[PDB]
Amino acid sequence: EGAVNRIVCMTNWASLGDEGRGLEVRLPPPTDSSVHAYKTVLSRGYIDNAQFNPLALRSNVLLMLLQFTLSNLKINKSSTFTSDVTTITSGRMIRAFEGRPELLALAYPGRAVLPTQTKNAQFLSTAIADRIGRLDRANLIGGEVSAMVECMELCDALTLHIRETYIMLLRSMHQDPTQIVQIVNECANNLLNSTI
Amino acid sequence: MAQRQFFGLTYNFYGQPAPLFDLNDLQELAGCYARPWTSRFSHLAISTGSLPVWSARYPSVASRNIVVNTLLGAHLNPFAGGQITSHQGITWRDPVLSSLAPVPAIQPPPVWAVAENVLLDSNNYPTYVLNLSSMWPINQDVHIMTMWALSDQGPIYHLEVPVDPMPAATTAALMAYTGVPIAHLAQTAYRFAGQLPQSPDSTMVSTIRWLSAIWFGSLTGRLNRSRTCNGFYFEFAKPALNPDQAVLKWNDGARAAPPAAAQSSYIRCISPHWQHQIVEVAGALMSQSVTAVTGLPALIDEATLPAWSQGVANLTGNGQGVVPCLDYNPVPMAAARHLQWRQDGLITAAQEAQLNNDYTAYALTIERHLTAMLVANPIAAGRMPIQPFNAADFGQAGQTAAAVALAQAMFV
Amino acid sequence: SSFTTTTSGYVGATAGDALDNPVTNGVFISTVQIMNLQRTIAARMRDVA
Amino acid sequence: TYNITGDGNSFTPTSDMTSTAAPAIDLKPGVLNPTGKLWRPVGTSVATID
Amino acid sequence: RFGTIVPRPNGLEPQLIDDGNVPRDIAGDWVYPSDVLQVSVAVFRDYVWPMVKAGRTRVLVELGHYVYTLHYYDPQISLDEAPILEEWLSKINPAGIPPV
Amino acid sequence: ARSAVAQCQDAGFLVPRPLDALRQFDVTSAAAAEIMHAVNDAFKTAFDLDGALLDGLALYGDPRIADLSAAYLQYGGNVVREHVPPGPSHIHRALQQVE
Amino acid sequence: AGRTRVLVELGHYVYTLHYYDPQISLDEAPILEEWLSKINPAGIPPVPFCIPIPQVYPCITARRVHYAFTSENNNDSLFSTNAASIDTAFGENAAVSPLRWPGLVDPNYRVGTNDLPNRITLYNSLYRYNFTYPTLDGIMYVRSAT
Amino acid sequence: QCQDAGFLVPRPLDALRQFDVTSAAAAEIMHAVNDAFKTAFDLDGALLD
Amino acid sequence: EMNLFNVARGNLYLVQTATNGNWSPMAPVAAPPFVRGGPNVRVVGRFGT
Repeated sequence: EGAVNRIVCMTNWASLGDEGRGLEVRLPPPTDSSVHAYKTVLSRGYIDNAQFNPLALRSNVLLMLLQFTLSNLKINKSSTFTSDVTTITSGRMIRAFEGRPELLALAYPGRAVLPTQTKNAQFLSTAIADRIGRLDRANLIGGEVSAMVECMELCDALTLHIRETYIMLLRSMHQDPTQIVQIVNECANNLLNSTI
Repeated sequence: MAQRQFFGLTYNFYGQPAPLFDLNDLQELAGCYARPWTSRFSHLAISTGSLPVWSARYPSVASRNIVVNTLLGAHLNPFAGGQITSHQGITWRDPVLSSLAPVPAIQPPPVWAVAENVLLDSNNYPTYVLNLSSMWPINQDVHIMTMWALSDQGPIYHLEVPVDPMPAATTAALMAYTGVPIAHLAQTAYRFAGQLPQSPDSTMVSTIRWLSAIWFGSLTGRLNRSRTCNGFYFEFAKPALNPDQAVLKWNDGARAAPPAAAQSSYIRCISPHWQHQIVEVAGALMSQSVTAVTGLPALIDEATLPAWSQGVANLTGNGQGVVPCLDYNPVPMAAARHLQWRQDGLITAAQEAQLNNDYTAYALTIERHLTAMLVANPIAAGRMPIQPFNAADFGQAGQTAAAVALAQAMFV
Repeated sequence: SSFTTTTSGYVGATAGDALDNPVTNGVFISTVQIMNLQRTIAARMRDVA
Repeated sequence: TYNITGDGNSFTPTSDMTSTAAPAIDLKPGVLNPTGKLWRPVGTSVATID
Repeated sequence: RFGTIVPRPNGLEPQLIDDGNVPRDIAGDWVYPSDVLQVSVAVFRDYVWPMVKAGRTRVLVELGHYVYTLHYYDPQISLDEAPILEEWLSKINPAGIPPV
Repeated sequence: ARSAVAQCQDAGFLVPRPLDALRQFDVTSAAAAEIMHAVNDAFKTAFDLDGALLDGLALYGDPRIADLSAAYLQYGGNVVREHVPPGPSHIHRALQQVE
Repeated sequence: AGRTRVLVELGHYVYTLHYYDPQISLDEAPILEEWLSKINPAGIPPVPFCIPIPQVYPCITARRVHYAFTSENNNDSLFSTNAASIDTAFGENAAVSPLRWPGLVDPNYRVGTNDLPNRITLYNSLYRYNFTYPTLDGIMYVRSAT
Repeated sequence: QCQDAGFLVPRPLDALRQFDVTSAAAAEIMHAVNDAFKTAFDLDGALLD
Repeated sequence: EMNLFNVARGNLYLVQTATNGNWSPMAPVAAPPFVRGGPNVRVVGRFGT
C-alpha cells in the first residue's frame, strides 16, 4: 500500500527453507535498469555496460528461462498447522512457520481487518474470505502424521506447475518394498538373503 | 503371452475426408514431440486434476487421448502397410519405429497410404513380428487406441474379480500404497508393464484387476467405509464441488460377501462428460494393461456398435463373453451411489445427498457447455482435436441404472 | 402444460430439412398423451351436455 | 360464492356485452401442424449431422 | 457490521454501510454483534462515543452472555459514567472482553 | 469425559445440549484434547490419583470419543466386536442436574 | 523542435522506468538525446519511459512533453496504484488485477482451472507433502546368515 | 529454437529478433546449458561434454 | 506475460507531445499511422545514403 506498485520476477523470494540451490533468477523493478540479465550469454564483444546486443536476445532469454525452471525443482514440503480460532479467522488452519510471523500476513491477505474505506479495502471486501489456509489434511492411518496438506495459499501457478511436474517425475521412479525385494532376490540368484 | 493376432483398430472419421486432425495439429504432435511412447501423454494426465485440461490444441485430457489415437491410426498405415509406406511428415526414424521423423531426404518411395476405417493385424507385418520384444510396449498403447476407437462413446473399460485364491503378497504390498489416488498407481503400473516386455507373472496383473474392481465398486455405492473388500474401498475426497477424488482407503468395517468365483464386466460412458473425469479414464487405462497379458472375452458384441465397427475380425461377436456393455451417464450414477448409501443408512440424505447432487448438476452444465462450445470449432473447420458428438448424446439414458445394478449383483 | 414436455434436438419436417436445424430444449406432445387428454376433455363436455 | 337470493343485482343487457362462450373451435388439418418433428444425430455425438 | 463505515471527506456526510449496503449518517440505532465490536476497535472508539455522548445513538451491544461486575455509589453527588466507559473501550481487544 | 466434550463440539453422542446459548466455538480434535486433559487432571487430583498411567493416553489421536470399544479380526473373514457399555453414571447424572 | 515522427522498428525490447512529479513542467529531451547518441551498431540501451505519478487529489495542470509511444500495451506489470487511498484523481490509473486470484476473488472458481497461457494466478490451493527418504538397505532387514 | 533442427519442436519466440546462428554459436549455447544442469544437480562428472 | 520479465512489445514512434494530461507511454492506444499503409508514413532502410 502506496502510490506506485509493481510486480517483479524474483526466484524463490519467499523460500523459507534451509535449502539453497543457488541458481536463482533475480530481476530488479522496471524502475531500475535490468540490462545485465540479458547480455550475459553472448555479449562478449560488446563490453559496454549500458548497452546490450539485440540479436543476442532470444538466446539470452532462453537460458534465463531454462534456469528459472531449474532453480525451481522443489518438493513443497508440509510444515505444521494451527487451528485458528479467533476473530480474524473463521476457525482457520494456518501454516505455522517456525519463525517470522511476517510471512503469514503475506501468505494470507484475508486475515486482515478493515480500518479504512479504501481502494485496497474495497477489493478485499468484495472477495471470498473463507478460502484461507487449510481446507483438508490427508492421513487415515490412526497414530501417524499426515501424508499431505491441502492449503489455500499465496501461490504462483506457473511455479506450482513446475513443481507439480517434477513430483510426477519423481513418483514415476519410486518403487515399493515388494518390487525392491524381487529385484534383489533376482540379482542374488538365491545365494544371498534378505528379510521380507 | 504373444497373442499372435494382436489385431488393433484405428479410429473412424466423423463424415470426414480425412483422419481426425488437421496438418497443423499433426505437425504439433509429431514434431513438437518425438517418441511414439506414452510418456509425454502421461505427463499431462498425471497432474492430479489441478491444471485446466483446456488448451488451444487440446480441449481436454480426453481430447489428447483421441488425437493420440488418430495420430497412431494414421501414421501406422505407413509402416504397417503391405509393402511399407511412409512420407508426408512421417517417414519413420528406422524400421524399428524409433521416432516420428520428418521425411528423410532421399527417401520418397514409401507412399502415404490413404486408408479408410481399418483395423490392422500387428503380427501380419514381418517387421512388426520380428521385433516382438519392442512390439510389447507399443501394443499396450495400441489397445488404448482400439478400446476407445471401437465405439463412439466414453471408453470401453474392462473389470475382473477373481474370487477366493487371493495372494497374501498382493495384500501386503498394496497396503503400502494407501493414501494415494488411483491415478498414480496406474501410472507406475503402466510404466512397469512397458519397461519390461510383458510377463506371465500374474502378480502385477491380479493387482491391477483387483484395484479396478475396488474402484468401480466404490464408485457405484457397493463399496464404502462400512462395506469393504476386506478393508478396501475408494474414498471420494472433498464432498462439495464435483471433484471428489478417489483415493485408495483401507478401513475395517465389514468384509463384503465373496461372489461366486469370477465376475466380469465392461463399462462404457455414453456421455461426453467422460472427458473431464480422470477417474473413469484411469480405470480404462488399467484394463488395457490387463489386456496385454490376457485374452479377454471377444469384445463387446456389435449390438451397441456403429456400423463401421461391426464384423471386426475376431473382436465383436454374438455368442461370447459379455454380449452387452454396461453403460452409464456419470451424473445419474452419483445419485445411484447416494441411493445405496442411504438405503443402507450410512447417512442421511437430508444434507449430504442434496448438496452433492446440487454440485454435480453444476459440473454437468459447465462441462456440457464447454464441450459443446469447443466442438463448434471442429464442427466448422477441417480440424478435429476432439470427440465427435451431438447434443442429444448428453441424455440421461444409455442404461445407466442397469449398469449399477449389475455391478452390485456382481459383488454378491 | 404438464403434457407439453421437453424435446431437445433437431427441428424439421423431413430428415432433409431437419438436418440443418437444431432446436434445444423445447416441447413435444405424445400421441398417447393427446389421446388421454382429449379423452378427458370429451368426457368433460359430455358431462356438461 | 354468493347467495343468489339477494338484492343489488343488475339486469343490464347491452350490445357491448353480447352473450358469448366458446361454442366450437377451429380444427382444420392444415391448422393442426406447426411443425417440425424433433430428431437426433443418429444417437452419437456431434459428427453424425448427416 | 462494523468496518462498514464511510468517513466525512471534504463535506461528505459521515456514513455507515448499512448492513445490506446503505450509505447512512452516523445517528440512529446501531447494532454491534459482539465479534463485530471486537473488530473495529480504534475506529469504533473514535466515532460512536462522541455520538453517544453528544447526541442520540442507540447502540445495541449484542452480547448474549457476560460476566458481570457491580459497583455501589451514592445518589447524593454529581456523577458521570465517562471514566468507566473509556476504560471499557480502552480495554477491548479483538480477542477479548472484560467483566462488564 | 464423553458428555462434557459433546457440549463443546457438534457430536451425535447421546445427550441434550442445555447450554447451547452460552458462547462457544465449535472445537477441533486438538482443542478437544486440551480441554479433555484438564478434565482428566481434575479427576486425578480430586481422587488422589497421581499415576498418569491412568486416563492420560486417552487423548492420543482424535479425542472424539463416543463409544469406546474393542475387537478381534479373524482371517476367515470375520470380526468379533466387544462393545462394552457403561450402565450407572451417578457423577454424570449429578453434573447434568447441576447444569 | 519540429515534426518528423520517427518509427523505430524494434519488435520487442526492454524498458527502464522513471517517476516524476505530475504538478510540474517536464521535457523528455535530454533523456532521449542520451538514448539516441548511445545507440551503437553493436548495442542498444534500455528504453527510457518517464511517467508522472498518479495523484489522489484535485490539483492543477503542468506541461508534459513526452516522445516515445508504443505499438503495444505494456502496462501489464503494474500491480496497483495508490491503494491505501480514498480516490485517485489526477494522473488516474487502475487498481489491482482480480484475475490474478480468481478463486479467492470470486466464489465461482474451484482453484484449479485452465488459466494458461492467459494469466498467472497468485493465490490458489497449494499441495504440501510429508515424504521420508529411507535407505534401500534400511527398508529391508538383513539375513547375515548366508 | 535458435537453430533449424530435424526435430519437431514448438517455436514461440520467433518474433524475438536473433542473429543468423552458426554452428559455433550453437556450440556456445550448448555448453552453457550443459554447465547449467551440472551446477544444478551438483555434479562433477562428465555430462554431454 | 513478458512485461513481468521487464520485456516489452512493439515499435516506438518518436513524436513531439507537448500536453496537459496523463498519456501513459506504457499504455498507448496506438491508432496513429504506425503502419506501412499509413498516410505519409515512409520507409527508409537504405545504407549511408
